[PDB]
Amino acid sequence: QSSLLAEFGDPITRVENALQALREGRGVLLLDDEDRENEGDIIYAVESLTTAQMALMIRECSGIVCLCLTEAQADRLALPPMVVNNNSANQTAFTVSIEAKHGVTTGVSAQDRVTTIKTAANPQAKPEDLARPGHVFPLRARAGGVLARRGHTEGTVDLMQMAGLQPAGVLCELTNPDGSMAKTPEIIEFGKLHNMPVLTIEDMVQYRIQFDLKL
Amino acid sequence: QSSLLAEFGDPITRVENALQALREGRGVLLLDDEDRENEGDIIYAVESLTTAQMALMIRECSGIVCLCLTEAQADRLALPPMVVNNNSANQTAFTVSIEAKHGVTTGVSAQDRVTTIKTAANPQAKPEDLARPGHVFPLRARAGGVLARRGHTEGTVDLMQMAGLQPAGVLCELTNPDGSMAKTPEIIEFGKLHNMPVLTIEDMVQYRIQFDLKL
Ligand SMILES: O=C[C@H](O)[C@H](O)[C@H](O)COP(=O)(O)O
Ligand SMILES: O=C[C@H](O)[C@H](O)[C@H](O)COP(=O)(O)O
Ligand SMILES: [Mn+2]
Ligand SMILES: [Mn+2]
Repeated sequence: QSSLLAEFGDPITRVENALQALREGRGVLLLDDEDRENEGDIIYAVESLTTAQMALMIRECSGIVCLCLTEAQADRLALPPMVVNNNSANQTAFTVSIEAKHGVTTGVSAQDRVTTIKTAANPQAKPEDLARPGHVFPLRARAGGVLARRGHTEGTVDLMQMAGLQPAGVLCELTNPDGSMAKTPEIIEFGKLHNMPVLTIEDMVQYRIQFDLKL
Repeated sequence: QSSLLAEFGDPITRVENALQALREGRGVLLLDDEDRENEGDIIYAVESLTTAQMALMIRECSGIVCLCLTEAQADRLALPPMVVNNNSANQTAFTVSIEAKHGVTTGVSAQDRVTTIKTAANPQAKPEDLARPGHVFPLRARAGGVLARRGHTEGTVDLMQMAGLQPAGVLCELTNPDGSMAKTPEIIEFGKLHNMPVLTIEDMVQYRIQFDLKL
């Protein structure tokens, strides 16, 4: 995999290019550990999220689009874990699903999802702004980010913080047309086609440690 | 809309053609009331569900694929509503999300979703067969079906019962490439292209009433 990602640059470059894409309002592709999910997620910053970016995720990914939030923001929204005794294989920190209370119809159109996501990520948001259940799936990122938990959830929020953006992002798993999940060759090819930088959680952990970067 | 669906036949024909497609292992497209969601869902029977059918749903629909279950089956799986005080606009009966405990990896590939759905729909299933949370979204159909509640959830289960199939089906909302939801002209066109019959919940209610059909 190492050599596959070489063309995107050394790990530090890979991280710096992803941060700059995010600052520019573009998306990135994040791979977790080969020994974990070995999946690539499209990641976008909520701040600059557009309907066309949401539509791309829905067309090209699993369609189960997740909103990665700080613990603080999730608590502000009064979003408890979806299940108390999470026995999923990674303990993915799904809250109950959400829908904007206002400004949406059925909730599932690209525009409606963006409306819900922006409503939820608003630092001035209140619980009553969101109906439950709905068609956006919030995830609670662990305090400490990828240095505490090597999930895409933490990678997403960490990327936003490292980039100086509002600490909220969306993710969704890149899927091949035939329904199988994209593996690294397909992710790199998709990244070239859509001018999206590629990086790994390992890249982020290396980077954060070496630049004594608490967030 | 009336006249749009004329080419698929009168309401009774529309229902009988959908039932026969399902018996053949093919999918159908179901529209709810114009005054409700005004959306079309791809519906497949769980009995004959294939990975390629799941992949089609993911590519062409919202990707939030739902497993419509009887109340009895949902209780057998120990699936409580995702939220106790559901304040979503239709009261969609989302349970907590599920993942097959065995035979899957990350859960989101077309194959993994089918594995989870078949595990859940198995009449001999037990709660321990499913991790929670996951990437399949079960819905509880109301007793009485579309004669008690005019949702796609009830339409799906009612279609399976009326067709003589195991009373479980999957649904997902047809989405246009640009992210907006398909409306009836696009649904009819998609149905022609994929040789899928189209019908409405109104068609089903008419049909059930006229053929004093309890299920
Ligand atoms: O629906 C979200 C899926 O669980 C993905 O695995 C998502 O990337 C978040 O999972 P994690 O933070 O554990 O990598
Ligand atoms: O995720 C599922 C969506 O809520 C759809 O609306 C689905 O078709 C089920 O909703 P209902 O039974 O209320 O039509
Ligand atoms: Mn992941
Ligand atoms: Mn519906």
